[PDB]
Amino acid sequence: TLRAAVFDLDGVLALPAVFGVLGRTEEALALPRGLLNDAFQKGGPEGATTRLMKGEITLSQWIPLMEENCRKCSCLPKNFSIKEIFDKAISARKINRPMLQAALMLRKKGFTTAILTNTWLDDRAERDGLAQLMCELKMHFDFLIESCQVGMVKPEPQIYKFLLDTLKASPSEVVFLDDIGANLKPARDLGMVTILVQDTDTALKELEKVTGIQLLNTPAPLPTSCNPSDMSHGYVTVKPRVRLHFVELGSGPAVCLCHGFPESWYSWRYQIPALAQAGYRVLAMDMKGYGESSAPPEIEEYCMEVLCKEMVTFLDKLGLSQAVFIGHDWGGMLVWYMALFYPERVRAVASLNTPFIPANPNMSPLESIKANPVFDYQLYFQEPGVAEAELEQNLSRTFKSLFRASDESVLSMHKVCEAGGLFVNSPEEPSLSRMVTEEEIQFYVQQFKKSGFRGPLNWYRNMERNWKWACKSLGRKILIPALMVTAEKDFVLVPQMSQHMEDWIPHLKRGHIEDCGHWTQMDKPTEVNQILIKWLDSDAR
Amino acid sequence: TLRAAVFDLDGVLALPAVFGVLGRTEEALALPRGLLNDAFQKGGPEGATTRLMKGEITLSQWIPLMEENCRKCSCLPKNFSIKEIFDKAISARKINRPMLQAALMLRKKGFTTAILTNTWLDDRAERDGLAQLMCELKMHFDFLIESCQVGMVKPEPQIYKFLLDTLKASPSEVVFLDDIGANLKPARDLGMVTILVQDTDTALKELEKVTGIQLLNTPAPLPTSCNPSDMSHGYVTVKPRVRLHFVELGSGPAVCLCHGFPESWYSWRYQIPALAQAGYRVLAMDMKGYGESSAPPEIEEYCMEVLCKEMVTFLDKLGLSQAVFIGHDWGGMLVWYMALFYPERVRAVASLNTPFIPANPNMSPLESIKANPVFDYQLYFQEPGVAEAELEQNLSRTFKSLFRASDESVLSMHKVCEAGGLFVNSPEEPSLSRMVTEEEIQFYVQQFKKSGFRGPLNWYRNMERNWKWACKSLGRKILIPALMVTAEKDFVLVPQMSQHMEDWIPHLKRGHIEDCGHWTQMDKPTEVNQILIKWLDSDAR
Ligand SMILES: OCCSc1ccc(Cl)cn1
Ligand SMILES: OCCSc1ccc(Cl)cn1
Ligand SMILES: OCCSc1ccc(Cl)cn1
Ligand SMILES: OCCSc1ccc(Cl)cn1
Ligand SMILES: OCCSc1ccc(Cl)cn1
Ligand SMILES: OCCSc1ccc(Cl)cn1
Repeated sequence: TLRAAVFDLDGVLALPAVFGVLGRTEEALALPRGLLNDAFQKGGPEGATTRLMKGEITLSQWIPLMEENCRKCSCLPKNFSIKEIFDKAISARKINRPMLQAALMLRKKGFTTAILTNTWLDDRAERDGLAQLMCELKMHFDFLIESCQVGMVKPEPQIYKFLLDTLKASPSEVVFLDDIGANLKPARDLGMVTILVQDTDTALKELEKVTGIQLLNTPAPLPTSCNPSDMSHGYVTVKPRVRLHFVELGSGPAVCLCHGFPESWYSWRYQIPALAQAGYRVLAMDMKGYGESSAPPEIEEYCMEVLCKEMVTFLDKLGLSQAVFIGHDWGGMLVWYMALFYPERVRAVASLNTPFIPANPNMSPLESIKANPVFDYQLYFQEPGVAEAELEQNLSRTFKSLFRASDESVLSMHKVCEAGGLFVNSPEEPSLSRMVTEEEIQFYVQQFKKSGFRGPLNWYRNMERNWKWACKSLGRKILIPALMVTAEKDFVLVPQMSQHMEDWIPHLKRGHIEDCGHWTQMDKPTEVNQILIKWLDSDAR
Repeated sequence: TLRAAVFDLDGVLALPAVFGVLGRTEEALALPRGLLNDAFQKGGPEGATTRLMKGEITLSQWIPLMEENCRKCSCLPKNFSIKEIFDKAISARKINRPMLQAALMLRKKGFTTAILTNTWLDDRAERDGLAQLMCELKMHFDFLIESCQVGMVKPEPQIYKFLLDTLKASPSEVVFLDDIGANLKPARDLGMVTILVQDTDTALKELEKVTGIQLLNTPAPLPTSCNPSDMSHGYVTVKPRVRLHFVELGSGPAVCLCHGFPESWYSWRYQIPALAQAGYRVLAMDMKGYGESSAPPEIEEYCMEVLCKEMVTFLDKLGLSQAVFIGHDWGGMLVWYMALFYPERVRAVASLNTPFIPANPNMSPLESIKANPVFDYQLYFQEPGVAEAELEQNLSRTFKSLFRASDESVLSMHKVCEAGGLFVNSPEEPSLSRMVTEEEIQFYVQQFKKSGFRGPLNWYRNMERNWKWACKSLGRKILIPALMVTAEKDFVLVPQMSQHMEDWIPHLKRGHIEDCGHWTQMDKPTEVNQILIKWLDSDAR
């Protein structure tokens, strides 16, 4: 009975195979068949290629030794370059997405997975491309065994015994996939299940049959998520009693993610790997009042003016002249204010669900809140302690009742005051939404054990303060790159609420997500990622 | 008696003044004198410019209103643009370095300092330039008061009363520097000491005379340092029992700083702001065994193979495909191994003092260590507990005896074993080196209270392990961008030790620091910064 799957890189996890190029070069250049491919394998275990594959020499040291082997094998053309051929071939090689999906599905079903590859130590000026591919691929597997690192090579039988030792599994427990029959033989000869990879589909039909797990024609997979303990955790003191926590991933332009109420940096779990993979440095915050960020008790510590001033200090301390700001719910409001009050520090601005609405100088904000029935819950949140007591009574119940898709809801946010609470017509043991696992609920539960709901609720307790500050920006317009993302089924932050935004943001770009509730990021992660990456690459460098 | 200094931005902290451009434009374009300058001030307190300066409207909203004012003031040329004129003017304006040096000196001598400026809300597509200038300038001052943020403007007398309130000082305690006589008058009229700024030198002679502090012809100042509590602190779990801590500042290509023994991320205090200012994202590590990074007790947890594997995981977890690695002492060795074993993850490599020396396969590493008298202290470090006991006995004594310039030393590193210890011929109360303050010593003391010297010393306790691993790279060459920085007076890591490096690193670049001891970074910070920034901008994007 199988419990581990082993994949080759070239021709299996990455396509087109680099061997396929040696052949294509001969054909395009009308060279004798296998002239280049025979030069590549000259001397066998004694040859330059084995030394390269074992890690004895680097790729740049091997280039002129291959140039010698192709000369002795052959006449060759005028400006023929081994460097150019390999550079083009490596650069053209991309991840074989359906093969990676199968490895992800097998790992999700309890398998130990590994990449076993004959590769080199790459010191070419263009080595980053490959470095990137390996970095992306490797994080999806339990083990990455590289010939040049272990000083062993396929087909030598010691690399297989090394493989079985790292896996801590007997050969009959292991499936091995390879495009080279010769490299497949010692695994077969040892009793491992083997699959010769030509076309991916046939290879996956063989893999499905042999494991008893559906891998082909599977429903669309969710984006890569975050394991909290595997992240880089960052901490910046913005003032004597205030430290802000953030999770950090990737390189490139800085992207600041700002969650809403009652959330976490973890609400961006499906966006963080996606955006880092797209070429951005992601800073997913724990907003003030939340998780590992400080939570002072004073109401005024949570007015937009101070929240924004602290986010500017956060940048100053990290040495960032700008960041793109992306917010959701209360974070979406903060992000529109960063754009209005600190445009020099905001590269671009994006909001999920939260529209930009100018302050009404002729109306009290609590009159304005009363005018919209769905904003009743915000009046229930005013009285210090009332909502803290209900929300803190049973954390698991709080998150399970809140975090539900549009077709699952147990909460109506109108007539909350009259009803006497948010969960008064809600079950004691709500069912688990399709959006979350029990473990994901338990992470929010553990986060909220530290400070609870006082700091988070205080964000709502500065209506008049925020309104007076906001009135200072009434003559301004938002003229920096801006994205507004609406969610069809957000029954509080309705798409219609964003209808007059181009009056204050004339060059505004838009995104819209159908059949999406309030919890945009975990409801429709795939689409959020597509809309954000697309707008980032076009409007935010 | 004075205790606070207030500086204007335009014409004082930043030059050339933007007003100087309105005049230069009229002259270059043969327009009537003051045509543009009068359009800029049309309507006075009622006009477009006051509304801009008060924050009522943004810079992009004001552009067409200024275009209207210049039309009514005047004929104008074919392709005349207010946007182009202001874009060029803002971009040409740079920090007035000697004025900033004077403000830094006054703050160092106990003054409260502040920037008081009539500025706008900048939403131009090119607003980052200005955002950057303000970000750099503001961090050197106690307060930054901007007209557009406070809704007040110079010369209105309320902005001065606002200024005195923020400062919590009576007017006679305040010096105010401004290039505009009209904006200077209300401060004078209130009893504040005032200086009319034309040329900087005269203004600084007036400032010196009035404060009694030397500001002109002062010796060269040290680079900007780091206050630990003002930084962004990052934490990444690289394995179940191992978390690595780092300090993070700036945006741009990632630069990983790796300290030596017995140090801290804080050993890079003079490099961190400098490199961030130069356009880099700095990650200053607490190396394994140090500060807030984990310190497991096992010797083998500190061999180069594991240290390097953990630094690759550090990148994987932060989502960085590459980083430039810069190391000093033991960090310099790690950085050469990152380059040899993981060239795809290293954008470029630089070492301070530590040369790259290939493993000798025909000689035991402890035979090799015995062959060099100055490496005696490394044999003293072998026996578990011996050096921990001496180094942990008095922390303040440990750091004060170690951290000394070449012309101050109390330690000879030969005959340490024979002598029975590192500090046996050293005073109980060493004097404080010119390189460090008492407070800087006390930071290292507090850091080492957590784990002590066991993890740090374990870096030396893997000679044979590191030698066997290193022998795997004997056929390789370092062919990625590489910098070797030698220190004239490092009496252990002598410049001569680097003499054969181009045999293994043919395209190696070099730096050399005269009259520099072992503690390169704090000994010669200005030169380290110059050599690193220069090599980074040329060789590491
Ligand atoms: O539950 C919070 C919805 S987002 C939001 C944003 C702004 C204001 Cl004033 C109120 N609510
Ligand atoms: O599950 C969706 C209803 S819960 C909810 C909470 C807050 C806002 Cl703004 C909207 N909906
Ligand atoms: O007083 C200015 C805040 S107005 C506002 C803006 C956004 C939302 Cl969701 C609710 N209210
Ligand atoms: O004090 C440490 C000097 S740096 C160093 C680097 C490598 C080796 Cl094997 C020994 N010392
Ligand atoms: O103060 C300078 C002598 S202390 C010292 C410590 C380590 C090394 Cl590698 C060199 N010098
Ligand atoms: O065994 C390989 C390490 S050789 C070496 C390299 C650098 C320094 Cl400072 C001392 N020894």
